[PDB]
Amino acid sequence: ENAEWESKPPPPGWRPKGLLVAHLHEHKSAVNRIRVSDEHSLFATCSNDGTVKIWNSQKMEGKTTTTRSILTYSRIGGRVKTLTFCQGSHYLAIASDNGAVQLLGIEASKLPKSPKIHPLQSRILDQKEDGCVVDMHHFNSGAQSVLAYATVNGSLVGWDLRSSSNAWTLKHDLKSGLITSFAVDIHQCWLCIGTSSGTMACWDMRFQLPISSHCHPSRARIRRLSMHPLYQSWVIAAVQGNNEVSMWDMETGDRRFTLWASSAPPLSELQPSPHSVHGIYCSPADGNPILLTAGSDMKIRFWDLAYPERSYVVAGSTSSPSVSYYRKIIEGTEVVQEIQNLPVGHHDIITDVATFQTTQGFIVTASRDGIVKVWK
Amino acid sequence: FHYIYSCDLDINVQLKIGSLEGKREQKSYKAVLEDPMLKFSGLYQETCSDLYVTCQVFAEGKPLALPVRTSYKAFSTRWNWNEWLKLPVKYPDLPRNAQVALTIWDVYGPGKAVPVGGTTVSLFGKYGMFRQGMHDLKVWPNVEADGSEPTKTPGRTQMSRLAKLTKAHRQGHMVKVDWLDRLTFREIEMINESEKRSSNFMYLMVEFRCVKCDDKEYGIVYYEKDELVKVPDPQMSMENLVESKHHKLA
Amino acid sequence: LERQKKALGREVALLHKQQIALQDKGSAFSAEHLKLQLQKESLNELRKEC
Amino acid sequence: RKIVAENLEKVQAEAERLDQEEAQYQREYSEFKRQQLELDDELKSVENQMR
Repeated sequence: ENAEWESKPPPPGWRPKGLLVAHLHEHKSAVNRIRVSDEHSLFATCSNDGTVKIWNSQKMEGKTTTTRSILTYSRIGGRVKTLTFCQGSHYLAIASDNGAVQLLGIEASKLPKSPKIHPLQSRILDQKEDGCVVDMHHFNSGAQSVLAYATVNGSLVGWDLRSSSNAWTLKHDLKSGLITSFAVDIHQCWLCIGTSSGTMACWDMRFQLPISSHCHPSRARIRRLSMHPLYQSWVIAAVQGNNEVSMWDMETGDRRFTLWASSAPPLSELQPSPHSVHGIYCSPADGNPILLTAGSDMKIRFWDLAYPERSYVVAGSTSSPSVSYYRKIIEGTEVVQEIQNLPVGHHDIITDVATFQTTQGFIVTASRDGIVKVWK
Repeated sequence: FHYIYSCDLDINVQLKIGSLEGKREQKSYKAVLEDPMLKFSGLYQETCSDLYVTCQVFAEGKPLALPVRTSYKAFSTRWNWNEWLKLPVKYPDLPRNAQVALTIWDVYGPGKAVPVGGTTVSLFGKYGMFRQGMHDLKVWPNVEADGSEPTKTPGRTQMSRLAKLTKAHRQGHMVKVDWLDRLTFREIEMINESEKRSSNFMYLMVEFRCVKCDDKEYGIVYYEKDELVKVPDPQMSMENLVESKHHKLA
Repeated sequence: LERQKKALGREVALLHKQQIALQDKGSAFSAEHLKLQLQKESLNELRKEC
Repeated sequence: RKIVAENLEKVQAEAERLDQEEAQYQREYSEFKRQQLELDDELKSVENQMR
């Protein structure tokens, strides 16, 4: 009951104007994840060039000094494809494409002229028994620092980081399809696993038993799941196609809100659009949830779920005409369609949107060419 | 946590015989060929037989009272006794390791009975508490329910994991959620059904007096009410019983 | 004899059903493996193009 | 009856073989699909950069 959905940085970026404060460009191939840990005032980004660069949350302003990474680490190898700051602990975790998972103690407790990084643990997985890692989520349940990670072969595991032993090991059926994302309840009572064929399984972490939740009508590829801060049994899925970010309940298993933003007829399935969405940040805030989705069109949208017609965009090109966000029921679902009447925006597919705050909330992004931009 | 001691609770222990759920194995043709009596046996009849389940309380390998039969009840498609047997023994007279044998019987011929199973479930389980609820005992085949201690026909041995967790749920020890457990409970029901189906042995269901004249919330717990001088003497001042015996006699 | 014959008939029917099911499953497996082979070839081609 | 039972047992053995083969094939398909999706994403990105 005591735990809260609110993440490290509460929402003070109530309304991003689209202003930019930094253009950190150090990565080389493709950034594919961003984390923020305000307990230490830091945030991190990985990529396919085999590096995991740590920045500083107070040096991003770049008002006086230049903006550059505080640390680096490129000894894991492969293609670092996920990471998670460990809550209540001063270390980070990363998972390479070699099939290796390792901790990396961050020397934030000491603040000398030489920031330090030091490996602590390590755990290597086979290439025919478990496979590489596709996701990672950390929660400090009870007195065990659980680090749950998924695998290609479909066996979600929990690697306790205090006694260094398995806490639980759920198994997933690969007759459905590969795993692509999953989210864990805010109080560790159930989890949702999305696949690459539309299936959205569910599990009961108290009994480790399986509960089904739903499928997808177009059998498309799911790209990102999340837990709604208000509905206890809600998961915000972002299916590929038609720039869609729908919301599915589990006790009943049916759609209840579609963030339609494409030219196809609402809830259409005649393969009409190639665009998709991957990257989300939902925040209940003051009872009026705000939802930012950055997708493959190089745009950063701001949906005001309280009033769908007051939403706007905060990045793009100078030739984009103004648009209008509707609100129309369609067979028992609010479908908020979107219809249209030196550019600082990203020039390639955006792969994440975080939001760290020190005094005034900033927004962080990263495209598939390594760029990073800390809006205001 | 409220409870009443076994010593104070002075009533007759009651047991419900539920339904014998399972599949019954038959012999080959040569068996009936050599012994024609098997044709008229109960098991060789097309419809379910009119079995009756005896019950006797044991302790330390010693029978504690006479067995109790089940009143005659006809059967058409299933074994559903649903009868509330009354046992001769009472709560304050049950030792710690008391165990209830339950034997099934069937006709074999004029004036003969043949056991079709046997199960033995302890009454006072772990932590010294009287087993309650609806327990499904195992059924050892073609062996009379053995009462020796340790028993050679025990009743109850991921199904085990869910058995413990379900208990902790209804004793208050679990996270609280409505829909999730509403679906998970049906999941456990299906899992238990599958596990029972796979098992080759039979399984006799049984229930204890979870609901009685007193509030159901109470539970039963085993209980009973029992340097001048250096060299011990444990009978220093008592009656000389041998003296009394001699005085009374002549 | 009659009871044994009834049991035999039931067993024969069940075996026939199972055999047909096995044949269908094998055919499906072969088709799926062939599809996987072709898919991997196409993936290699796409890698060259990229 | 004995012959029929033995045939059923052999059929069950072959079913187990088929199930194991299915599991291996599904693992292979998972790996392939992972690579395919990653390649499509990179292809689209490179095309956009070229334009």
